[PDB]
Amino acid sequence: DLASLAIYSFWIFLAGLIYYLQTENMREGYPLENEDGTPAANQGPFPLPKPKTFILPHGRGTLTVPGPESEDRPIALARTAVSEGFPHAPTGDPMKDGVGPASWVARRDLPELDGHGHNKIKPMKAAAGFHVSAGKNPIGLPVRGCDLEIAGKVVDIWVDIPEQMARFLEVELKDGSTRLLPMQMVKVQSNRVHVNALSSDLFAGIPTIKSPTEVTLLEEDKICGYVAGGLMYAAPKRKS
Amino acid sequence: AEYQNIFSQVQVRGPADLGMTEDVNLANRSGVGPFSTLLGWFGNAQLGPIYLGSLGVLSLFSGLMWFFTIGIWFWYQAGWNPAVFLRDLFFFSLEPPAPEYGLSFAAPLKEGGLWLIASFFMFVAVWSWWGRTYLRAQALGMGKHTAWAFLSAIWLWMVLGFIRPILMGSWSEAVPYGIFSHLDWTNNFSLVHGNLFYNPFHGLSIAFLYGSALLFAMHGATILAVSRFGGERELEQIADRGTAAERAALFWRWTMGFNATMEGIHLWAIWMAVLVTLTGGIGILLSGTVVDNWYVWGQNHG
Amino acid sequence: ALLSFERKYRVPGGTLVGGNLFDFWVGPFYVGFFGVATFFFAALGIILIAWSAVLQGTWNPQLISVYPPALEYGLGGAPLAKGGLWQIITICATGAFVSWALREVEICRKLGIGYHIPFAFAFAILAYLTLVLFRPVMMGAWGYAFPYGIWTHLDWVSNTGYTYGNFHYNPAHMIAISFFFTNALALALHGALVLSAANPEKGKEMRTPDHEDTFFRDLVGYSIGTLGIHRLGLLLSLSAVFFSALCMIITGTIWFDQWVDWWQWWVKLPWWANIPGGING
Ligand code: BCL
Ligand code: BCL
Ligand code: BCL
Ligand code: BCL
Ligand SMILES: C/C=C1/c2cc3[nH]c4c(c3C)C(=O)[C@H](C(=O)OC)c4c3nc(cc4[nH]c(cc(n2)[C@@H]1C)c(C(C)=O)c4C)[C@@H](C)[C@@H]3CCC(=O)OC/C=C(\C)CCC[C@H](C)CCC[C@H](C)CCCC(C)C
Ligand SMILES: C/C=C1\c2cc3[nH]c4c(c3C)C(=O)[C@H](C(=O)OC)c4c3nc(cc4[nH]c(cc(n2)[C@@H]1C)c(C(C)=O)c4C)[C@@H](C)[C@@H]3CCC(=O)OC/C=C(\C)CCC[C@H](C)CCC[C@H](C)CCCC(C)C
Ligand SMILES: COC(C)(C)C(=O)C/C=C(\C)CC/C=C(\C)CC/C=C(\C)CCCC/C(C)=C/CCC(C)CC/C=C(\C)CCC=C(C)C
Ligand SMILES: CCCCCCCCCCCC[N+](C)(C)[O-]
Ligand SMILES: CCCCCCCCCCCC[N+](C)(C)[O-]
Ligand SMILES: [Fe+3]
Repeated sequence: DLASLAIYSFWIFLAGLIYYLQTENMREGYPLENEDGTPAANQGPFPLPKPKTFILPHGRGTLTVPGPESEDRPIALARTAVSEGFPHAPTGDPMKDGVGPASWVARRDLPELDGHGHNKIKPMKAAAGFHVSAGKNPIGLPVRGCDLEIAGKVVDIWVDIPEQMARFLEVELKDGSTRLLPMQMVKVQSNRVHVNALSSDLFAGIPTIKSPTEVTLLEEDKICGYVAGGLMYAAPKRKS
Repeated sequence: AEYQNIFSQVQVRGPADLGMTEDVNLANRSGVGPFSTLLGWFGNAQLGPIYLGSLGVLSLFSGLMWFFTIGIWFWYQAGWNPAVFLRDLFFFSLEPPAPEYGLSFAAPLKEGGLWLIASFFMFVAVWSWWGRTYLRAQALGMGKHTAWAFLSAIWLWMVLGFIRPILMGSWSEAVPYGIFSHLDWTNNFSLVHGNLFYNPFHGLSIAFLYGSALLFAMHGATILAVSRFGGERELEQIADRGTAAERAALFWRWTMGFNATMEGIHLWAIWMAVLVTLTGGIGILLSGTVVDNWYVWGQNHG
Repeated sequence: ALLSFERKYRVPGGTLVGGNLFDFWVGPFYVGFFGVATFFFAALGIILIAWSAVLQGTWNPQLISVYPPALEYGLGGAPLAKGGLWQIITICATGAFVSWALREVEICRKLGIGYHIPFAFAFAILAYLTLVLFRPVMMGAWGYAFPYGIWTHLDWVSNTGYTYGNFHYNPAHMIAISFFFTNALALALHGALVLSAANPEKGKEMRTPDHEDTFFRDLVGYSIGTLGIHRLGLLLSLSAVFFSALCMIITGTIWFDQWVDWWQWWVKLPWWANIPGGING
């Protein structure tokens, strides 16, 4: 009968769908590799999917995945054991070298554009009309690090025009240079902004950006990488 | 301690945004409404603009007609007094025509003519909103995903008040419009078909409905967990993978042995959800047309 | 065994217990102290279910079922064959679940991300503990828990509901359902948005968050935004399970009569309690 025809068909459909559904989720990171870079013997049971191509909003091009995968950077790590499976120790300073929770990917060194071709993220100073509407305004507050010492002061708020959203605080250091610090990693309080991930002495190390009114995808990654990494690597100076 | 990103800790306002144009008839968008600072802590503060247009107004007008049609009835059931209307709100109910009238449109209003009227209005209201769903995407040159997914919901609905009644021989099979009464109809439906817990589709629907809650928790918590690297910016993470997406994949790979991509997860999401009403509608459609009793069927298997 | 970008992430550190002892992978699996804990509790639990399978007289997975001690034992121990096995298994489950959550937290510290995932998983663990631990306890016997089998576990759902008439009327249960239906609706919508921007009409170029916001404003006059929809998903979901636990912890303990009658409070307000007419007078 019908019902049992229907339910039996359904399971076959479902298995095709999982098959689908999995190969589609292979467009990045595959083929698997060995701790050295060479392709792994078992790639498992699902084949790699046929390639597909995105175009690329503003003359920016094309992307095709699956495609040759490569870190386009040196990785400073060394094995700690003679067999597959263990941690790879950092061979220098993981915050600088960009490994572990401090990693970044080599994304494109252009900034994201909104729907009209304009830089998605501008500092507030250059964003006409943008003002703070609710919540304490950080501009002006001193910035404190996880070692309870003062690293700098906020001088602007870099915002996402199209999403109308704060994305970074720009921060001025002892020497008069600035840094970006992610909104998501700071705590705005009433008489100051607080940063748990970094200690005072690590602010100078935050990657700088090249032009002072835009950030690239590559630089957002180095900045965010560098500061998440502090949670692990700055623990010795973090106190409470 | 650390911020968690559930509410914004600072809002930021700029000019109302009138959105993209692509091929859209700008003549049909309203003005931008106010800015809610309330909404503004969770997501975007901007209300409006909306885009009305023939189909939107068609839809919306029927929408109310169905709504009010039921509402007249309730008023009548109360015998017109407010105190009563409020008192028994959840107890009123507008019920389909009695079995006696089959599939005809001949039943008196009080014997179900109203029911048909309201249904009619809901029918046009819904499909008109469906098309609007497609049209609104064509103008922006977007894929038709939202329309395809909305069809799945429409499926269940269509099965419950239209298809199954047609195949059974009478509108009396359809759902009555009422808060407590549609609840009762539901309970009743399972009892008379031998307990829906025996319906293999019914229980596959549960799986997807539980599934969706589990997947959205998974997803949403993941995007919050990597929003300190820009995670919510999913389309650009699709075009140019960043450490947000890498750490997201790897948390899951290290946890349960496999993972997804930024575009792949959305594919899992759109299907987990869509299958809730798809199997669910087969589930109901085979009930009492082909299977009278899920207990019995399950002993045989046909 | 490694995604093309994985190596730089596999560094030492983050473990909550054991220092470097269990800091390694096995294939794609991170292990950790809790990796070990969950295997222990899982294996154990599995063995006890198998054992339980022999006393029952089946290997059929569609019939195997482990019942809680009968009511007569109240909150006390019980002989293996009559519900002690369920009792131990339940200790084992909790062991496995909680271990998994903390294993998650360790994966979190190593990767430098936030703790949102383990935290959401904790709401699930709490739904389970409500049914097998908290409700039973406020009620006076493991016997009110539910049993471990595919179908028997459904029967408990059905009987326990019907003990209060049509469970549809539990008010916290209506809320909970709401969130489930809503969370599912949002999931279809999010999946459909991102994909239709990523996959636009044949030949056009990738759309943008901006189109996403536009699309929604055009359609319903509002758009919550890319960060908000993720905040919302998380919330609808966790809220549903929260209300589920709630609707159950009150049933059988502070309300033991039929859920339908509970609505009489509304109907018996002095302002309308007598007025003739309507449905209830
Ligand atoms: C699924 C199988 C049963 C069924 C089983 C259940 C069960 C069980 C429950 C509900 C519940 C609800 N059901 Mg029902 N429901 C069915 C089909 C429907 C249909 C339909 C058009 O097919 C509709 C509109 C509803 C409507 C509703 C809502 C009143 C309520 C919460 C819905 C929700 O969260 O939506 C999702 C979220 C949205 C944002 C969509 C829009 C929300 C608004 C509220 C839609 C409501 C319009 C409404 C009728 C106006 C009410 C009158 C006012 C009170 C003045 N049901 C079928 C027949 N439904 C719950 C409840 O509380 O009932 C009291 C509940 O526990
Ligand atoms: C939540 C309210 C009730 C309940 C009400 C219902 C109803 C009603 C139904 C189910 C159904 C299911 N329930 Mg139940 N269920 C409950 C508690 C649980 C618990 C538990 C430890 O708390 C577990 C493991 C299950 C497991 C299951 C699945 C066997 C089945 C489909 C689940 C699904 O898709 O989930 C969504 C999760 C995913 C998609 C993730 C994948 C999870 C997999 C599928 C888990 C299978 C585990 C295995 C069978 C049991 C353990 C194996 C041993 C540990 C080795 N239920 C509580 C008591 N449950 C459905 C069914 O069809 O049953 C026959 C159904 O109709
Ligand atoms: C006690 C009675 C029976 C029972 C009887 C039924 C019946 C009967 C049905 C379900 C159905 C379902 N039940 Mg059951 N169910 C039982 C026990 C359970 C249990 C449980 C723990 O016991 C669970 C978890 C479920 C879960 C479920 C779902 C998986 C499924 C509903 C899908 C859905 O999202 O519909 C909600 C979505 C919709 C109704 C579609 C909405 C479509 C339209 C287009 C929306 C229009 C809005 C309108 C225009 C107005 C707008 C509002 C205003 C603008 C505000 N049932 C018991 C055993 N159940 C449904 C199913 O599919 O079964 C196969 C169904 O028909
Ligand atoms: C005829 C029966 C009654 C009824 C009686 C009950 C009863 C009784 C209960 C519910 C509960 C629920 N019902 Mg009701 N309900 C009815 C009709 C409905 C209808 C409907 C459409 O009519 C709907 C939509 C629902 C909906 C719901 C949900 C609100 C809630 C279930 C989800 C939940 O708790 O998840 C919570 C999720 C979990 C508990 C899962 C936890 C998983 C654990 C932590 C991890 C699993 C690991 C596992 C072993 C995996 C290993 C697998 C492999 C090793 C990998 N009910 C009818 C009227 N309903 C339940 C509830 O509220 O429970 C708290 C409940 O007990
Ligand atoms: C897995 C599949 C899931 C799923 C999926 C999807 N679901 C979608 C889409 C997708 C993909 C869309 O794209 C579409 C949409 O656009 O989203 C924004 C939609 C929709 N899902 C709605 C409701 C819904 N989905 C449910 C279920 C699931 N969906 C399941 C779980 C349920 C349940 C659970 O019962 C409900 C109630 C509508 C909101 C919307 C169409 C409304 C419509 O066609 O309206 C027609 C328009 C009107 C009828 C106007 C009427 C005015 C009302 C009646 C009342 C008046 C106003 C108010 C009370 C006060 C003022 C009155 C005053 C003057 C006195
Ligand atoms: C909070 C809101 C939602 C939510 C959220 C999240 N959910 C998560 C996470 C988050 C965030 C994770 O991070 C985590 C995960 O990694 O996902 C891949 C997880 C997980 N959610 C699972 C199942 C699941 N989630 C459900 C519900 C929701 N989740 C809701 C809807 C449901 C429902 C609806 O029933 C189910 C069945 C497992 C897949 C996985 C745990 C594996 C485990 O802990 O391994 C450890 C345990 C084992 C490997 C087996 C041990 C078995 C014992 C010892 C022997 C069996 C005992 C048992 C009682 C037998 C009963 C049988 C049965 C017939 C009665
Ligand atoms: C306050 O007073 C006023 C007057 C302002 C009011 O307006 C108050 C109004 C109310 C009190 C309103 C209350 C409204 C409700 C609570 C409604 C509740 C509705 C439900 C719970 C509905 C649930 C399910 C309905 C379903 C499944 C219907 C589906 C319908 C169809 C598929 C339609 C099929 C079409 C038919 C039969 C007609 C076809 C005819 C043709 C010619 C093709
Ligand atoms: C797209 C996600 C795939 C997940 C599917 C989960 C399978 C659930 C098992 C349901 C079994 C119940 N029954 C009676 C229908 O067999
Ligand atoms: C709810 C359905 C669960 C589906 C689980 C599918 C498992 C597929 C495993 C993918 C293989 C990973 N590898 C080995 C490719 O990395
Ligand atoms: Fe997303």
